[PDB]
Amino acid sequence: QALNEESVALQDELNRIAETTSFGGRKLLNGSFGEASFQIGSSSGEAIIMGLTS
Amino acid sequence: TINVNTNVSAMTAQRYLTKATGELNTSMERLSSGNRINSAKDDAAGLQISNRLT
Repeated sequence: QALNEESVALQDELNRIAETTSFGGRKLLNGSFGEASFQIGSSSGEAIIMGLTS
Repeated sequence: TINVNTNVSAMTAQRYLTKATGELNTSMERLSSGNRINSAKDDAAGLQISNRLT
């Protein structure tokens, strides 16, 4: 029972990490990030679509 | 034609000198403060993101 209580605390911590870590108000690891393009080229047509699964 | 009332070359030199002095002042402020962005006129979006990160 004590081990399970510790495990549940760790699970809640994992959920908190998934729902908290953000980059200036942008949630990253809760699944909302999706696939976002980043311009790395002079013209239009060059980008690296970065995706973060929850 | 050696006109004496107006001096267009002098005006061009004055404008370029003013531009150079303004650039010098901005760069000197950036060097002294230690922060590239010090007012909204510099970079509005960068200022907003940097303030949010702070």
